[PDB]
Amino acid sequence: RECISIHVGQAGVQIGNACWELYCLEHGIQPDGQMPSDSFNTFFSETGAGKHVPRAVFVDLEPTVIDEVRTGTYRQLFHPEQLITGKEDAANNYARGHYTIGKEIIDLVLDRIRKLADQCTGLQGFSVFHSFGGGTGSGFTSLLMERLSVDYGKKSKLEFSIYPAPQVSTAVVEPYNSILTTHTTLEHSDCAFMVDNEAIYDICRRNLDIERPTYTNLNRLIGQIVSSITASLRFDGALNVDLTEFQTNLVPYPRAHFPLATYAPVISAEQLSVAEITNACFEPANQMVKCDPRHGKYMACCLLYRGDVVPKDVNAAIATIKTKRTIQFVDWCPTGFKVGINYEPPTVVPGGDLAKVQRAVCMLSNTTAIAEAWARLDHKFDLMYAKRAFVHWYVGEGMEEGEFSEAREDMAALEKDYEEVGV
Amino acid sequence: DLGKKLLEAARAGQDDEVRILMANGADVNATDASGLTPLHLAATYGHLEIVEVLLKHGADVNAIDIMGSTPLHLAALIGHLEIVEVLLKHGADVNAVDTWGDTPLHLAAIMGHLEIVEVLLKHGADVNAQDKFGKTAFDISIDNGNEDLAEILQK
Amino acid sequence: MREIVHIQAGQCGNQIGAKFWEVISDEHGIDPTGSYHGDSDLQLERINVYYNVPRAILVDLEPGTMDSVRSGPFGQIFRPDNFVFGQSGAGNNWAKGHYTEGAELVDSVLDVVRKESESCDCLQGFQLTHSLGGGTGSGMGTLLISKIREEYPDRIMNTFSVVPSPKVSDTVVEPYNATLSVHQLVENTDETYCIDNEALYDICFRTLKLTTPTYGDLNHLVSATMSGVTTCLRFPGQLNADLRKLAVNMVPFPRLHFFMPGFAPLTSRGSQQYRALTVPELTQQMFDAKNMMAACDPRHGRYLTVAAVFRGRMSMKEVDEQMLNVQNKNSSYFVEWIPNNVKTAVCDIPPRGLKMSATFIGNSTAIQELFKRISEQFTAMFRRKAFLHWYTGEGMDEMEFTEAESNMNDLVSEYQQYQDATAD
Ligand SMILES: Nc1nc2c(ncn2[C@@H]2O[C@H](COP(=O)(O)OP(=O)(O)OP(=O)(O)O)[C@@H](O)[C@H]2O)c(=O)[nH]1
Ligand SMILES: Nc1nc2c(ncn2[C@@H]2O[C@H](COP(=O)(O)OP(=O)(O)O)[C@@H](O)[C@H]2O)c(=O)[nH]1
Ligand SMILES: [Mg+2]
Ligand SMILES: [Mg+2]
Repeated sequence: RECISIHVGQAGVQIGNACWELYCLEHGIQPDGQMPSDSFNTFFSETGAGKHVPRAVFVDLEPTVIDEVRTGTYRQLFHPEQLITGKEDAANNYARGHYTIGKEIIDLVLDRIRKLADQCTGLQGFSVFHSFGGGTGSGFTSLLMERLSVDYGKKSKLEFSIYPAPQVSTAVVEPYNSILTTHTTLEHSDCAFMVDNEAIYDICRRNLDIERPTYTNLNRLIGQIVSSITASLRFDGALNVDLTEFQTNLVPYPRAHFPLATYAPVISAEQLSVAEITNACFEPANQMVKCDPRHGKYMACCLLYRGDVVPKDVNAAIATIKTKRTIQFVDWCPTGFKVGINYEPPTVVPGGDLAKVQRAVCMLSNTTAIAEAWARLDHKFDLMYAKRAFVHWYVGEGMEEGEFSEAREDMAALEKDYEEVGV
Repeated sequence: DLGKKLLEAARAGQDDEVRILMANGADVNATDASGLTPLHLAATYGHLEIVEVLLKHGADVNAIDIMGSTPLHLAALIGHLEIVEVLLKHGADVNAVDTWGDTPLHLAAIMGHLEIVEVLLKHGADVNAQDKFGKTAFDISIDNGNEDLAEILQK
Repeated sequence: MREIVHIQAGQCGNQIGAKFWEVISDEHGIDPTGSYHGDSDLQLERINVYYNVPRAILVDLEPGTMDSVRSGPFGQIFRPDNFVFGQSGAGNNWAKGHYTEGAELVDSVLDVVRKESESCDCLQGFQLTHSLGGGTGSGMGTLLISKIREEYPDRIMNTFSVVPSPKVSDTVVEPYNATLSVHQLVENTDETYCIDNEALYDICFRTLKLTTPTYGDLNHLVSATMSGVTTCLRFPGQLNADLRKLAVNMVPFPRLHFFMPGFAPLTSRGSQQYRALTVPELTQQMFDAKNMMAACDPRHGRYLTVAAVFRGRMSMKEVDEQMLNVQNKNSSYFVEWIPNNVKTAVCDIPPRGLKMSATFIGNSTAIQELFKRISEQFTAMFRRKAFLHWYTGEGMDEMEFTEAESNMNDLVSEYQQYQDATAD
């Protein structure tokens, strides 16, 4: 019944905090772990003393970020053995995350995962949170995913990748790191939700009304949308009740397993209808990955409503969009939109710039227009690899230069795989 | 893969698990390794309710496999009179030939399914159809001393 | 990636070195006795980087320099053991610093380096200040670097090397010494800030209108630059946080790691700055070649990578806008095949005596101009074979000069290649 979450690099770790902050508010769980109040034990385990502990591992090749976890609001929530830190970071280098530094700590990390999996009876699989451009996030994750495909091979693994964006980008080589992990993590991931930090930036500047967002701003918005996807697993809905169903509903091709997530509504803290929010799911401005689905074919599409929702309003709003817009599907797909509803209201953080809304929706749709995002990375990659720029850093940390090309071909092949489906 | 679960379901005969798999959009005309559709498997192992469900959701009644076996071939071989009549009602090819040159009438005659022989005949089965060796269903009744089948073949 | 071990070698090394410790001790709120009298946590957040008391080793063959440091303002704070000094001086002979006399002492220095590294939670790398036209700072410094490089290959090597210019010393052997030293730095250091005395004089003379600049005047510009480039390292911040990440986003090709630093606004020694600059004004001290600490014209080449550090309270929105502006309004000057090669970071704590400031670290191919000047002076000297008996007598071979000459010219050619490169 149980799902294990893993957080790799600052991105994973800090988005993790935002998600487990938000999970504990949605489940009425206290910062100390207590609860004055099952479906939610998919994510949490239980102590003999009435304390509810997350089924989570935090990993970073450097203390600073995870140190703030275990001296913060939720320091008591996690067991200290779950929070793992090295000393030398990967320094924005996939090679160090995967080869040089990652091998020094991979075994300790896999060991601490076994301790959480041993507590579980019918383990489903893994949720994995990590950046693309980060050295740890790219290199170590891809390594950990390889090794989880051995030590737990017969079960699911889901990604929550943070797609890079120059507005918050810390490194020049982030295209490299993105391509390198996506190549080596392609075969080992069953489904993967990309999060373009540019879209999250754009959304927070427009709909949250912030001049220069911070990471807290972006992570909170992101955690809201992650909660919307994992709500089906935490409250026992009708749709997407276990990790296999994500692949069944959204993945009709092992490789092409990258859904576009769209979330409405994002209301500043300074109500809409069911129809209004469902139209916003087909507005590009509210997507998590910047692309144009109008330029692409849908392989599948799920709608996860939560809150004050009448099942008939949904069917009206669906028929509205199925008639009054031209959402092109592939011919070999069930042309019907899958739906599920969870009547509990979207929780926000007390203090949050995001307002409590009466109802909300998160549309998960495996459109071929998301290939546009791969094209933007591949292009940036090509410019730098044309001059072998920054390549010596990678090659000097245990990586063969060939691996660059093998990865790029796998990304070129993936761009062809998206094309042939959509023609 | 939902097309492989539907193949397994139609074979093992889990009527509910066929309906469920079809409710998630499973491929009704999915082939296994040797080209066998779920209709092949349901008609082989005598699962009448699954046969009628697949036919009503757009299964190719005349789908062949790697050996040219139609569902009517396999139903008449195993001796499923109920399914033979359902297949014919959905426009099955009574005189389909397979890689060995046999028609459904050949297989029902060899296995002694006299009631199915009579049904096939009344739907215009070709008594003069020959197999590879050159033998008709009537030749099979003569060569195998089967006077009950010889009589039903000339009725 | 926490602690940094600092080294200063030779006269110049300990001069701009001590000046650097003066500047960042104030900024972090440390007095000469070594006690915190600040009033902010953003000051002691990453004090562990440069301090324990400085993590600084002082080196010179010239024993007099010992006292010039301790008799300075913050001279009391440095650990007595970390002073390592020879009996005689090198006398502008790179060979004496690298092979003979400087080599005799280098072991004693490595013993102290080891001692300071031994008690580090997690070392980042090293930081050496020195001049290149000297005998000790160049010859023994480069020998120290290699000796550390091989004893600590898992660490960064970061130098603040100052280039000789006839405008500051008429010694003609400096082209030899600096050429030999550049032949070392291109092979032995991950990143090197090129401090050009030619440019320091031209700034004190022409922009600051001082008819006779002293070392102190040139050293003021340097110490302020160093605190600027080390702002990311010393205060909390997302971007260019540690030495390795910096070099990762600054150095695309291992040999081309010579940064052209420059910062703004340019102030005199303790002058009054009534009018504080605006964000667009600071931003327009980047291409402004009168703010470069290296005597090169960024207009004459192309930027491979750029790091901008804005210090003070100001609009992060406006800085982003101005930087995004100045990049695309001069798009032909930034290399196209490295996307998002310019990176900007802000620190709220301004430098001493200024309300706002901005430092501009750039890997510009124009730096080839600097290496051109050194090589032409080297070749003019070397073709007449002047003063070679100094170096050869100390065990050097005439061949070495040819190799260093050729190797610097390869370094110039490489910069010229990537300048003329195209994305197409
Ligand atoms: N949305 C979001 N993005 C983040 C967050 N933290 C980092 N990022 C992005 O992730 C990318 C890589 O940074 P990190 O994840 O911190 O790198 P890392 O995984 O720690 O790897 P190393 O630091 O190199 O060892 C950058 O482009 C950041 O923009 C976060 O909390 N939220
Ligand atoms: N900017 C600056 N340059 C110096 C200083 N002292 C010496 N130099 C330069 O360094 C070179 C002389 O080397 P020096 O460091 O004095 O010799 P060393 O003691 O053997 O290392 C010449 O190019 C001088 O112009 C100083 O205090 N500041
Ligand atoms: Mg990190
Ligand atoms: Mg001296």
